[PDB]
Amino acid sequence: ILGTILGLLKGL
Repeated sequence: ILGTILGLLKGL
């Protein structure tokens, strides 16, 4: 989860 919500933010 911590790499997920953050990785869907740094991948926009």
